[PDB]
Amino acid sequence: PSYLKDDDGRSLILRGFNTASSAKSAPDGMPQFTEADLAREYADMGTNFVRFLISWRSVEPAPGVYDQQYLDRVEDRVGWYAERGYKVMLDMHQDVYSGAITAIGNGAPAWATYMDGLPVEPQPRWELYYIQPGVMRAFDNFWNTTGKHPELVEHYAKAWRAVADRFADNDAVVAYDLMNEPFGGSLQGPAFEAGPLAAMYQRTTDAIRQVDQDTWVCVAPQAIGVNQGLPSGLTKIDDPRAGQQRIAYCPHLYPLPLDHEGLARTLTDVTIDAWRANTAHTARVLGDVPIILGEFGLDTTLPGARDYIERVYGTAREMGAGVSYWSSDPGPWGPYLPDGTQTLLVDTLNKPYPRAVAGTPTEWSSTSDRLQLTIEPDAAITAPTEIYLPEAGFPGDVHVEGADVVGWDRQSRLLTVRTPADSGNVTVTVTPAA
Ligand SMILES: CN(C)c1ccc(C(=O)NC[C@H]2N[C@H](CO)[C@@H](O)[C@@H]2O)cc1
Ligand code: NA
Repeated sequence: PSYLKDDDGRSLILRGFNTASSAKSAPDGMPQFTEADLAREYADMGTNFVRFLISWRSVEPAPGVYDQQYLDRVEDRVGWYAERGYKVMLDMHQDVYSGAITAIGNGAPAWATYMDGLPVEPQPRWELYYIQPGVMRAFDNFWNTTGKHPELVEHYAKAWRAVADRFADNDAVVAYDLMNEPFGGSLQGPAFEAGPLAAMYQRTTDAIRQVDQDTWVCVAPQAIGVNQGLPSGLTKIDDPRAGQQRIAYCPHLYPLPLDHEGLARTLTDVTIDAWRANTAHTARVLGDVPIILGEFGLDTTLPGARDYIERVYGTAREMGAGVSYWSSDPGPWGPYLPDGTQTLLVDTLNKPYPRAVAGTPTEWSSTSDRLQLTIEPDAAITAPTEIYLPEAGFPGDVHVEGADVVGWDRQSRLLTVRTPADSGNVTVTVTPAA
């Protein structure tokens, strides 16, 4: 597997949440999420990553006019993450194109929404709005499948350029997820993904690279089908940056039976297997790129939920993938219920992990009171390997075999270690002090 890297050349293992669904329809475009909420998340789970929802409607409220005050608000939030050592992926988020389709959809500004008078009648489930005539036409106009709106993708790319211009020198921002859950309207499958989808990604990457050379550009397959374990027809995107390509692949995982026991468990288990095979293939097509599982999630009060969650994180670990759980929002899907009570997610996610490794992590494992990590060394890296250790399992000092302890911060829960770079692969084992 390939990894995103920090400025010290360390390989990043990314663990966190999508924050937050509540932003989708917020008038000011911000999630209902405070600095105190992040402090709680960090204290309870030691996360180091966020997929932070932004929106085109908030960036570009009028054609060619970008809202710098909105970007100020996003910058303020990124600051909260920066202060607690997080890396941030900005997600240009949409579901069902736009709020202007009827509160149901979100993403595009009203000026960018052309349903051409075609109907969008009320449906019993939100997902069904995707296939209503007016929504299908909004998407068809966006992709210029209709031939009537070539400007829309160009506007999209330049709104991204505006965002990248603001965040190019932000040390907490590591990735730009170019489009949440792409949907092709009347185009579906490889016709969509290798056609207008790939074309938009190339134009947007190119525009971003006018103002930002170093942030990872993250691309997704179409959501419908591929979310459920079908192959993607997405094709390679060219990164014009001088040096090595910085493109990453950011698919989602949503097995059909969950939308976890008996035949339903078997179906979900083979879905993961299929999803892994397909994800690995497309990551190869894109240039042996790093993988971020940008969304997965379920109602944690469902029987078998913990087994499913643990299986997904083990699979991500084996794949060398980042994870942003959908989502931090209050409710039984999330880490907290609305009254602040912890769900099953907190104890499940609160495990030791390597955050930033001085070399390529070839294999690792962790339990409540043990972490083991094997590193393929890189002599050029001078920064230590940085590891999260939860207090429940590590209430005092650490015992470390295979590395020298550089620092052990019992407040931030960050252990830093140093390993030789001239003795082949090194295995570090961390346990609680006697
Ligand atoms: C019919 N189409 C095109 C469709 C249907 C359903 C989803 C979906 O459930 N996606 C999973 C989650 N992703 C969003 C956030 O990106 C969440 O609201 C969904 O639960 C996607 C597309
Ligand atoms: Na950055």
